[PDB]
Amino acid sequence: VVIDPSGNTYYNWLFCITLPVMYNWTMVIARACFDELQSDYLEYWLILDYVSDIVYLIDMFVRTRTGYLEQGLLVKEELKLINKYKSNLQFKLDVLSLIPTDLLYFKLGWNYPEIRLNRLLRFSRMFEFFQRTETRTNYPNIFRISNLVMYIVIIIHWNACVFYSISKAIGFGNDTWVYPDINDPEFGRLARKYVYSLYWSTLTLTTIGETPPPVRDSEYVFVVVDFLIGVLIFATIVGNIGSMISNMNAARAEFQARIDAIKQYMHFRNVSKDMEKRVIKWFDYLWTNKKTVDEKEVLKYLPDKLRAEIAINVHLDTLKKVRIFADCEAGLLVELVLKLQPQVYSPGDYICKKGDIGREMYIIKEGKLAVVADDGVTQFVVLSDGSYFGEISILNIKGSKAGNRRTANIKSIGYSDLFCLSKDDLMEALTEYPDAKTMLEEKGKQILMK
Amino acid sequence: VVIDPSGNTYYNWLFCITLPVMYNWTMVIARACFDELQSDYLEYWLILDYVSDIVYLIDMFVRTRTGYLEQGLLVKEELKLINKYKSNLQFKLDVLSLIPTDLLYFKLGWNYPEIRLNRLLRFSRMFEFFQRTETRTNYPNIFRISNLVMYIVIIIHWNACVFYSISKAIGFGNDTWVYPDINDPEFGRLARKYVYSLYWSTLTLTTIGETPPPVRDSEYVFVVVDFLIGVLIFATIVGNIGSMISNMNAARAEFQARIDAIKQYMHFRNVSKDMEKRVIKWFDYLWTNKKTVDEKEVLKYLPDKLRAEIAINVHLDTLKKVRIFADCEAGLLVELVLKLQPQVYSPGDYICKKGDIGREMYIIKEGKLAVVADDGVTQFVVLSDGSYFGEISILNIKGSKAGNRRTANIKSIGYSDLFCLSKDDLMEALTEYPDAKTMLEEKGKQILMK
Amino acid sequence: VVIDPSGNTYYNWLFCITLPVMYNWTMVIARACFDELQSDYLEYWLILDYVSDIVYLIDMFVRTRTGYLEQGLLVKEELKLINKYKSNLQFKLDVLSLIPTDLLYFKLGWNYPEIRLNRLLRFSRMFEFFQRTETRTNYPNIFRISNLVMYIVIIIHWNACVFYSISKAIGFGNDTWVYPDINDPEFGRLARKYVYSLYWSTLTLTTIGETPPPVRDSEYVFVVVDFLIGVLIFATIVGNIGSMISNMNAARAEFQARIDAIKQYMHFRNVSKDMEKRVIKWFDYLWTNKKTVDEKEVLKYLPDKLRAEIAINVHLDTLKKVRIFADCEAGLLVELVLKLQPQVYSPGDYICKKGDIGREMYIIKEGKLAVVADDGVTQFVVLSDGSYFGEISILNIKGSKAGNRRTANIKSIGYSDLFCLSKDDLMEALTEYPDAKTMLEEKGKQILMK
Amino acid sequence: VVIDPSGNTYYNWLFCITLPVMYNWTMVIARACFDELQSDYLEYWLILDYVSDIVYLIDMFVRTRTGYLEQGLLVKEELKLINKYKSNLQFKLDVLSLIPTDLLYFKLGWNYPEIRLNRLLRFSRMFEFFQRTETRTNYPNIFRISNLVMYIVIIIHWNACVFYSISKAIGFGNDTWVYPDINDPEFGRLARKYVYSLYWSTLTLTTIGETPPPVRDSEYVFVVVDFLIGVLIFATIVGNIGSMISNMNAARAEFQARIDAIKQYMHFRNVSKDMEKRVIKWFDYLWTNKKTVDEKEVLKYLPDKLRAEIAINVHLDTLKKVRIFADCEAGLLVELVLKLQPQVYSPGDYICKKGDIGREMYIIKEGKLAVVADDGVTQFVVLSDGSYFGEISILNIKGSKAGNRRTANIKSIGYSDLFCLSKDDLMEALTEYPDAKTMLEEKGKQILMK
Ligand SMILES: CC(C)CCC[C@@H](C)[C@H]1CC[C@H]2[C@@H]3CC=C4C[C@@H](O)CC[C@]4(C)[C@H]3CC[C@]12C
Ligand SMILES: [K+]
Ligand SMILES: [K+]
Ligand SMILES: [K+]
Repeated sequence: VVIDPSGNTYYNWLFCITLPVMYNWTMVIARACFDELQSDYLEYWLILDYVSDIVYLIDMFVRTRTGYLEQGLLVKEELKLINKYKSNLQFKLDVLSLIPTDLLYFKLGWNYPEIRLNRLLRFSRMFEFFQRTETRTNYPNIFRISNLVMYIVIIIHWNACVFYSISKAIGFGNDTWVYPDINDPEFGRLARKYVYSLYWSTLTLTTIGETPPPVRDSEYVFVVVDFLIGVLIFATIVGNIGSMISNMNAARAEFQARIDAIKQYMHFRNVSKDMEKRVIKWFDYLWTNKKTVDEKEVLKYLPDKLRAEIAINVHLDTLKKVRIFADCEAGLLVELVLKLQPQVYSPGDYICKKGDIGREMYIIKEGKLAVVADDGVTQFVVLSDGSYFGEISILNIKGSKAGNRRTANIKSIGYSDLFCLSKDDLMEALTEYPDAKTMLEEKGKQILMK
Repeated sequence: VVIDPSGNTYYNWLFCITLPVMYNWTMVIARACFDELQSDYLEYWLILDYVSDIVYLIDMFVRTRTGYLEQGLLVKEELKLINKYKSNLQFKLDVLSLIPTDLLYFKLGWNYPEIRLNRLLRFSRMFEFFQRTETRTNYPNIFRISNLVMYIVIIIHWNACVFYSISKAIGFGNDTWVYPDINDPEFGRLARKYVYSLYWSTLTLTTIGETPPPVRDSEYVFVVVDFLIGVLIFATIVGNIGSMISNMNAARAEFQARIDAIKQYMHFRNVSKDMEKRVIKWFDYLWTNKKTVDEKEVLKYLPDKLRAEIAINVHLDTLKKVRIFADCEAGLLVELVLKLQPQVYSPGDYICKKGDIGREMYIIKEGKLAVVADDGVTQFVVLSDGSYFGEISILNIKGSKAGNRRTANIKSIGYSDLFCLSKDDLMEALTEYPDAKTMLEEKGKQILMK
Repeated sequence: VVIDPSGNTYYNWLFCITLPVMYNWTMVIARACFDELQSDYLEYWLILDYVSDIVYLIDMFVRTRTGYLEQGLLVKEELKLINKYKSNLQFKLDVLSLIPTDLLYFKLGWNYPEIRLNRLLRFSRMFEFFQRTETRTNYPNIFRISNLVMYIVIIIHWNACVFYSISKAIGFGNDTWVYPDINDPEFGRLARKYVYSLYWSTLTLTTIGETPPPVRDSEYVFVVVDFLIGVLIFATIVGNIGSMISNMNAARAEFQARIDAIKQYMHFRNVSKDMEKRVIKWFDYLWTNKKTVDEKEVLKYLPDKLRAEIAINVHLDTLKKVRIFADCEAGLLVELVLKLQPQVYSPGDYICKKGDIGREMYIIKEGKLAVVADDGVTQFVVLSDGSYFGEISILNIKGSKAGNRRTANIKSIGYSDLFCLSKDDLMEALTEYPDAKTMLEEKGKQILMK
Repeated sequence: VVIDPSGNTYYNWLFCITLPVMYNWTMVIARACFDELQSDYLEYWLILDYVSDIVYLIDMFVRTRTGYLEQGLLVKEELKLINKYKSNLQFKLDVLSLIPTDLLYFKLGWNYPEIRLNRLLRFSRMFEFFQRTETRTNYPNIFRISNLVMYIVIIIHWNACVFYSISKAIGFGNDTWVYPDINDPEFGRLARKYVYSLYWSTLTLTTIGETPPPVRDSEYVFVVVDFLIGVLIFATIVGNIGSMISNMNAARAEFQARIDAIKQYMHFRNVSKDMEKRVIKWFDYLWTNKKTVDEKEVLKYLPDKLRAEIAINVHLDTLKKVRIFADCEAGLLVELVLKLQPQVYSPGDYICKKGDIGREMYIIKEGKLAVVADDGVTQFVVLSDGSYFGEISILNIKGSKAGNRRTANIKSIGYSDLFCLSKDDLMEALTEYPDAKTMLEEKGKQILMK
């Protein structure tokens, strides 16, 4: 049995192992620096530390059971999985993180949880869980902000622990900069110790600076270094949030850039204000209805097989419904589906006029066309989605009375979204299906002579 | 009767409903936290709250009357509109926002406007009005900054209300951090209460921090959380403004990148300093005159129908004015208009020399050409906009005495902006208009034999 | 006589008129707010104000003499220039800025230079000078930073003047927030007044906040508004500098993105480490020698005429030096120059091997090729820049003994930078020059039969 | 002997010369401003200054020995190298930086190391070492952050030195703003002097501002200027880090933009949820396995020679293994290798079905294909990497019984990564190898008639 590293079980385990990694990264330093926190809840700390070590062991076992992909297949041989694990640097990191340093609790004493700092070497699982969540969630930016806030709170917490440890080393209350005397009823309280240390660290790492100024040299050095770290942290927060904001409205920026370029062209080329407003309305329609992306330039990112599967799933039924293509083989229908070109029209747009060159066949997807008269108001027929026209105009039919010309005025009652099959496209598709070509042309001949 | 959600009436209603949504989002919390604000203007608050509730009801009715687009047409059947509304989550939000919680004024008392916090669930209308304004205004960046400032002021106001409520819960003046005693003549005044709370909130959310430091633990916790919120707010302000600044000068950045790439090529390829200055002057002209965008790569964003309409509206009159195309059918003229290629020239640029291969026909749009002699200074004719030349050089005329060669020196008197119709383009256009082809070639023959 | 708005005279005048616009924008408010500054140097202020008004008059005259571009030519008819000026909004702004408000000095007194605030309506000239400098200087980013600093200093100066005016209106020293008593020997000094106001404004607009806190309500309101303005100013500074930094290393970012994509391909496709290092060295060479931009994709931004002029100026001499093209007409040589394809090679790269298909002709630009033996170390000939080979392999010569195959091993002694003329390119170029084709092929025949 | 300016020796020397440049840039100002630092370690300062001057001399000699690239070859003539050095501005800068100003130690005294400020003119070597490291290291962003921190620490150090010099000029302790009296036991200590000056400079340049406010005017001016410098420094830090963060996740941003565009297309085109999940899984696979970049659009950045070398090194062995191409000449095999098109498939994807048009030949690279029956579960053969099929379907073999159709159902057992050689590609490749074409077709005939 092997875990697919792209499945849900692997992600759930990433969460499960991120829990003790976060617990260690937040609490080992907190118990190392705030001695009362370590010595007053030592029973809970023992339980939680050894549950975390058990979960680390289970993480190593899982990492022996996680199949990597070789020759496009998931490797599921225990020998190969264990070999790829042990050969990896992650195995060394996991072994180091699992090295029993709690045995120093007998020599050093119960006031040294620093020994469990090796548990921090499982950071890879936590970072991997975050990376996987970011590529998995429906809210990538909400999670991105949550992850940024988590990093910032952990850095501020670590810096608070460092401030309290520096105050302890210098001596609580020995000068006005360090944390005050812990023999005071108010500032000797563990909640106060941690919360004032966190307040100090937030003041310093967010470059507010409303803390008692340093007294001693080491304090000046540490406060300088910590102000610089805080400047870098603030710059990183701003950089991350600004990169996220850029990516959030990069689509709108690109769309508005296209709009502005076309406005510039139109105003420069003295396009009439009527057509200028028609173009502005068209782009408003595109943005409002989430059709700003070009179908061709969007499907180009897919592979040929997956793009063909998409095209089939979208077009094959309506293309079979066409009468000429009703009884042609499947490979030809796929070759034709791959050659449909989307043509979107506005309300009142004429798809065809009587006398236009008919070189293309149109299929209606999500639209309503009106066969109208020369006056352009009288609707003979209303062609809805799934319907089509011009299927004879794309056939080379020997002896055609009326050809190469549209005999109807096809108008868009609004936002028709047609899909077009040109004559050259049909010929290129038929170049490998000659019996299909002759059968199609004979069927069109039967249609005409009717 | 149905409202077009892309028209002016819908946008005006978005403003009308954004007014009470903003009123609620700003004033419900302010009256909940500053008790004197609620109890001293309770008559105005009742009037405004119930006008807001009436506008919320009208918003729900409007949302039953707002037509969505189906099959490219605006749905205007009351059954379908009401069904799409009630099925939407927005309907649930509107019902929750309209749930009468003012009835708690009888149980809780007049000092609990918190009950109207459900009115904040109409935020969707306000956000939609902002989104629509951004895509509608001539000043997207001015409105973007105004909207950012509005969000920031509302967040600072909410945080001021939270600070005052925390001071109230802890006790006004009980320590030096909370808002002072409200029994003081100066700090017991409602204007002072709100303005000092707003000052505190601005100091905290903008990471200035010149406030009295926390005394109690909860105050330390809240000040840490509020400093972190303020860091995130500042990072968001910077990210939004920097994204806006990037988008504002992204066109200039792209243009300067092209300029620098061409400068790099020229300096590397040892292009003569004369031509190097000619290229620099050309790009200065492009930028100064708002022609930096490539016409082809700009019109590629349009649909084929709208691009054809643009091309017609720009070129069809000058193309009809041509003598050979004077009496050819309209479909051919559109097919030709779609094949004109813009060619811009600099002052003194030769479009043609005597002996150059004449394979292209030129139409002058916004320019002045000079038919000059071999010396290149004597102007025979001055060809202005609308004029053309080379229309015979694009015809395959059987038995042509002088062909394939230009017989004139056509020079640009400056920034001519020609539109070119090549011979291959005319042939590809005529491939579907054979009688047009034979008539064009016979007309060119009559022109030559003249 | 008419000024070219793209020439040096117009830019020099932009500087000349920006001087009084900057003087007004900085000094009118300073004299309005700091009364001793206005009343102690009133003689210098009169001289400077009226020199500024004279320069504003000369600016209006210049703007009547500035030719706009119509039909690609510079309009230089005084009637048309004056009409385009007076019809413009800039003319209204200039008239308003020149409205004599100094006449109020008789009614209001010498302590009211606020009357000259209309002179600030010439801001367009200053902004235009900055916009022109940015597109003109060799140091766009240095000037960009200087312009940002100028804007920031002017905003801080204006805010300092506003702080001093608010202190004056409330009363100097009436509370601890306003500017102190100006009857003090130290704080009553004009240098102190301005420099402390500027210090206050810098503390507030840069969100440092180390100022005496507000006492009164209006002071709280103003300090809140000024902190928010300062947050927006800081965000704008960061946005501008970050946009500038992005544009500064966008070329390196794009290049490194290409490098990383190719590294990803190579590592994935298991490209041998030898070729992997060859590719890395090639990209290091490209970046180190400023050849990262693709010649084709760089020249595509030029117009056809200017791209042809570049190609001629780069290639025409070496292409004439070729023996087959020695006596062919100029249009054909230009058509061929436009078809040379750059081919860059690395040291030791073989351009041709004995037996390779010879379909292309090579011209050496900035390189050294070695005709070597089959062993590949013995150099028969060393082909330098300007030299060429393969000119027969691109000719269709009837009855060729040895054709379609390279008879030499051409090796690159390092970074050869060849330009290639394929056979298909020569045929496409000759399709319009048939006598050139027959003469070229007969010349190649004479070469072969020799 | 000449140093390659792109080799390891040149980079090592860049480090060696950056050491004394950094030493000068950090210590000359520190000794100039902190007089006890200069006068208490004067022996170490003499040793280090003259070691730095020796290294500057060696840098000038190295710069005479650094070969530039001319005609693609490394210039290694001492005359030309020395000429290009002395003609350069860098030679003038090096001479100025080496001008003996230590001779002023006899006139000015040992308390004036300012004389060595000319040594700062070697900044070019330091900046060049940084630029070279950035384009050389495996950790460009880590080094980028380190270099930013180095610049910031040097600016803060310089500003600390400036603050101490201003305090000295005004007088230590003369007011509450300057550095206090240096006759105090605590603040007269050199460690305290420097560390408090550095603390002051960090407070000021990071816009924290928790320093004693200015007393005198010059102090107000300097503090304003230094706050503005610090605002610019913070904006530059944020801009650099945000540009780095943008470039770090620009690949993920582009990939997610493609994903979102395809999601938009699919949801709009009503693609079935099955295929929608198939596309999402495909993109997850692409990102997880570092194959997000399109092979064609990635290799387009390479030159033709290097792209051909890559293609050969990747494909030539498997292409030779093909039976029809087993004994064809090498130029044809390279022409064919350059025409392989990557086709990646998903588990269960059918590469071919019985009856599909066989126009393409497939080679398996990193995959496993299964020849299956019409039911699609029974595997006849399992085709692994290196294997191929369809090599007859790409040959025009006179008199072929079964052609143009696939006779097998080829299925992907998962992530097959095939490389395709179409029939048109083979024909275009054979157009220059006619004997290869006839031999290939006769070999295919022998295969068929077998
Ligand atoms: C990094 C952040 C998010 C995690 C902070 C964890 C630690 C350091 C903090 C947060 C919760 C805090 C606890 C909150 C409440 C109490 C109860 C109090 O009567 C004694 C201390 C004690 C138990 C605190 C000790 C410090 C503490 C455990
Ligand atoms: K600050
Ligand atoms: K502060
Ligand atoms: K501050």
